[PDB]
Amino acid sequence: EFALGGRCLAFHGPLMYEAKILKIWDPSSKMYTSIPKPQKLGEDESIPEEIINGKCFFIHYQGWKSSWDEWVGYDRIRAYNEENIAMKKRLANEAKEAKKSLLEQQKKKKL
Amino acid sequence: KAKTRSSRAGLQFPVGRVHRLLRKGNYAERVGAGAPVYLAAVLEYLTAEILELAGNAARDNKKTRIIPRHLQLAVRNDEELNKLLGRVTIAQGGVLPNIQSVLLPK
Amino acid sequence: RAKAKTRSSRAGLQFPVGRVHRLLRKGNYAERVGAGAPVYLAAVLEYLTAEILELAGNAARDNKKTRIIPRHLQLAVRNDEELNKLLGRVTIAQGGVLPNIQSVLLPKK
Amino acid sequence: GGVKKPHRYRPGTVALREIRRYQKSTELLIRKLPFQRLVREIAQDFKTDLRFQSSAVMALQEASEAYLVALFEDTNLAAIHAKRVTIMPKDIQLARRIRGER
Amino acid sequence: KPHRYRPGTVALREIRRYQKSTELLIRKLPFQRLVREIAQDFKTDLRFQSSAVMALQEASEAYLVALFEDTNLAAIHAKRVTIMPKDIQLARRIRGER
Amino acid sequence: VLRDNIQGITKPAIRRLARRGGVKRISGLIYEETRGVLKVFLENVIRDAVTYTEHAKRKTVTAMDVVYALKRQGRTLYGFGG
Amino acid sequence: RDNIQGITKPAIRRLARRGGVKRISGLIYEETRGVLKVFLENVIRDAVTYTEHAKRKTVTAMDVVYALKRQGRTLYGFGG
Amino acid sequence: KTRKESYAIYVYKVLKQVHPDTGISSKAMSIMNSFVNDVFERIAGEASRLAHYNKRSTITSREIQTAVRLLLPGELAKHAVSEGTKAVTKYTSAK
Amino acid sequence: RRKTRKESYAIYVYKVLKQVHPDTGISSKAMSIMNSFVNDVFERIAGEASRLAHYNKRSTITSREIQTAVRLLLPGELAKHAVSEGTKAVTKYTSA
DNA sequence: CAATACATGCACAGGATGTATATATCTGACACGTGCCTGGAGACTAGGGAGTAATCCCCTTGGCGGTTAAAACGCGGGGGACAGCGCGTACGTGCGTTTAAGCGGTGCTAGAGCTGTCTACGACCAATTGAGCGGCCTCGGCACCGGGATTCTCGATATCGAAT
DNA sequence: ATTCGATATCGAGAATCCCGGTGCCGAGGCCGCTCAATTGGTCGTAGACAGCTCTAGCACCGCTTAAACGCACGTACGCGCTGTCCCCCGCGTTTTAACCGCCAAGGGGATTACTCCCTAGTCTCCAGGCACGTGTCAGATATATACATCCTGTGCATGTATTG
Repeated sequence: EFALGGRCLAFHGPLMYEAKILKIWDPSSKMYTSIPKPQKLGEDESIPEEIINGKCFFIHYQGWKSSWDEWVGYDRIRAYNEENIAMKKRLANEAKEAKKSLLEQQKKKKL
Repeated sequence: KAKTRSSRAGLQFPVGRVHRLLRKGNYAERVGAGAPVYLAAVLEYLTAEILELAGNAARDNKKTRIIPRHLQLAVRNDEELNKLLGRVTIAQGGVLPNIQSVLLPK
Repeated sequence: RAKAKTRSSRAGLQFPVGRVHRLLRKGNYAERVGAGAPVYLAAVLEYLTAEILELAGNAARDNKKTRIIPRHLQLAVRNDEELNKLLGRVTIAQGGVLPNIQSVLLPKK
Repeated sequence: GGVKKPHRYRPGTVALREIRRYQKSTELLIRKLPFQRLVREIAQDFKTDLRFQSSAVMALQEASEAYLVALFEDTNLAAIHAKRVTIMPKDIQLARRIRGER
Repeated sequence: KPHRYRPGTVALREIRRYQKSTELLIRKLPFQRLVREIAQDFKTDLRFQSSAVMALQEASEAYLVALFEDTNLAAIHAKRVTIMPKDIQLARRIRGER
Repeated sequence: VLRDNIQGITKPAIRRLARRGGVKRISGLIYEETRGVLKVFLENVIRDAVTYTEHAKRKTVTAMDVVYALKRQGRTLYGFGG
Repeated sequence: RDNIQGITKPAIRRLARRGGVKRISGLIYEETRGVLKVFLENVIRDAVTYTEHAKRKTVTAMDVVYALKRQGRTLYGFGG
Repeated sequence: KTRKESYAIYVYKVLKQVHPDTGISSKAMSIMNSFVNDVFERIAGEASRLAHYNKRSTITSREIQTAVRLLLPGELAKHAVSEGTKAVTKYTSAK
Repeated sequence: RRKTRKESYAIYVYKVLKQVHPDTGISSKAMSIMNSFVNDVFERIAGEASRLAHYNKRSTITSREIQTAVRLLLPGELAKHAVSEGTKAVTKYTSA
């Protein structure tokens, strides 16, 4: 499932990325729980309305800075389990094939 | 009423202690009267130049109190002190802000 | 009055202790100089001269010579690294340099 | 389609930036405690159980930095001498050679 | 065809010649005229003892042979055998007189 | 008896000392032999300092003796007494 | 005057050959003469200053090695 | 003794003579004190030398004029000789 | 006239040469080199001795600060041998 | 042969990002007031180092003739210097993790620092003498010279490895 | 099997090493002088030693967060190689002044003598500099914006390569 501070795999464009769940949002209470305790959204804090009706998680991408931290719903978030890790490997292979097609088209462009 | 030798010489550096440092500081068994006067005079001259260059550095760094960074800029920007005191390293000075030209980006 | 005996022979030395004591006093290093200080000073001068002279003698011997030339002195002082920091910033007249060649300056095959 | 790409600078921009940062700095660049451990371990075979003033060890600290940084500009000059920007162990060997302590 | 050594063999031979030797490698009267003309600006009508110009001779040759050893090291540094001036401006700069 | 602190001159500190000097790129084997360079410089400095120390019948190394020894060897320091 | 060129090119070559240099650039000679001469006014300026200290206006080899003693380089066998 | 002797107020007053608005740091002030002590040692040691070096044995103004033109680089020198000569001229005029 | 005495260590250098080499000769220029040597190293060690006596606020040159200084200048090889024969020379001097 | 799209090289928008700039605030080292005590200044004496006249001599300066080793100029050519290129790897840069340096608090003590004593010890001065230094005079190690050997160099012909 | 390049050796040339020969002038020993080392005694005083104080240096500990370490990707230098040019070594001839040496002259370095100006030394006085205490503003620290500026894409000015 989803836990505060636990691993998760998330969409970002077409690809899968690992993230930490720092906050858990409940749409009914207009509230989220955080890690160093329920609290509402702050003055500068907001969630996009496309997901704010579903259960959101504020997540931090591993290997990337806090400017990439964002709220994601169940559409964009999945639990860290072997099925999600395997399809993460699959989409990494898709990105590898896209990079290989990039190499092929640039080497045909050179010719 | 006893007047000091510095006011006789028109200096702020003291002739008395530098005569005493000539005497007990074991440089010569006999020292004349004018030698500490001349000695204090040249010490005043060099101190005035290093302090005036430090004051220029403090104005350029827009600080109203002398810091040894200002002293380092004073001693290193002046090339004459740079072989007077290039032998000398001072406390909390840092280095000159110099970059060699080949290290610059093209 | 007893027979005059030199301080160097009293201390078993050859450099003159009375003379170097006079150089200490008249050289204006202090108003007071201890008694054994010129003795020890003469002794360490003897030691330095002993090593530099025996090295000059070896420099004369492998050069098939019997008189000490300043070239022998320069070779003696440059062959020893400890004397080389002692005399490194010092220059010897008619001394020359050590015969040395760096590696790539040699011809190759 | 458009995949992200980070804000990594070219190798050298971060370099020169911290060069300008550090050539304005005046503090000590070695941590006090390890270099104090150096001073205390070196002063063992000379004599045991020494004590050192807290001003003494930091005088050693800043003096050693002055010697090393002064070695480092002419190390930079020796590296530029071979038309290089990388310094090498040969550069400081030559520096200590031409100063006359090698 | 007359016998001719390759460039450098004679050079190393008289490396050996001027290294085992100790005599003084500048012609004495040109150096004396140098010393007179360069002491002329400090003081007019100045007289020099013969041992004095001998001392300047020995000190100058010692200074230049040390500087030229340093030159050969800074030249062999940059994968080279031939020296250039830029070698010796760096050699003087690192020794701290520029 | 303290032992194996020679690695205490850490790798980024040697880098930082270099970057004050104005260099750009550092070779990999610089660090350990520059630690040896610090070792030889610190040992002769500390030898002169402990010699000055034990002449004064002292068991404490003074900063005074430090700047004293630096005045001796040609690497003198300012700001700690003359 | 002309005597700065009196330090001739084969003489500088001889100094290089005692210095262990195999090949010498053509631009070595004139700026090497400059390095030589600047060393000369430094040393002989110290030596002459010693000379008119002594109420003297001829110079001695003793004053020369004395000026070297100041500049840092020590010469032996010329007195002192 | 407990009394420790340094050029604190003197360099402070010549600073006020130059800049009567500028402060000074204490460790910068120790920089100044050690610096004037060191240059004093150099000038006095060479003056004692070149006094010994012509078989003289007294310390007067002429040899220290010689040594201040000798040690200090030229630019500082001629001005130091000028100010020292006018200072000793003032001293002998005021007796 | 009869000229004044010039200070030199020539006869002592000759006789210590005979002690280390009973058959080896000496040239005059090398001997002047040696005199400049002994004067220079004596001035170095005596200046270090006078300073290091002054530096700890002492007004008396003794054997202790000069054994300290000889060890300051002369390196190890030139050290323990020098200090050892110096102390035995001092003890045999005070014994007599 | 012209065009035009393509490729390659500046111009610029724009987002990160780290650093300079503005403002509050506090805080602790700078500076200023005080007491004092010790070191600088006033006055007088001794005497001795030093400035000045003399002199002489010796050691430096100037010039003039010969000779020759060295400097200068020049031709050639072959070896480096220097430019370019490619490939690998080695740190450069950046993000996450450990950890250990850094600040504050605490104590304790060993060793630096100041005071009194007094006794060993160096400073100073008369005698004197023996070592040490100025002069002289032979001689043999050594400088210079010449001929044979040795070692090094360099370039013209056999012989093995490599490519085809 | 054939050709070619690197090395391998022989021989000529040539620079230096080593062996006699011959003359030479610094060097080591003798002699004479002379003055600083030595003996001896005293007298002040400086450092060794004992003892007391108190200060910062050592040691520990507990929380921090800046940094150390490590690792992963990347790309730009390090260097190995090659081509080409030009610059300096090598050798020869011509010149030229360096060197020896010889003599004339005189300029000032060195020494002696004198006489005196200044300075070490001593006593007394007094005030200036330093240890100490405080209050207080220059600058450190933190926080929020502004802006250079770095990197990169993308978009247009221009070479150019292919095509109609």
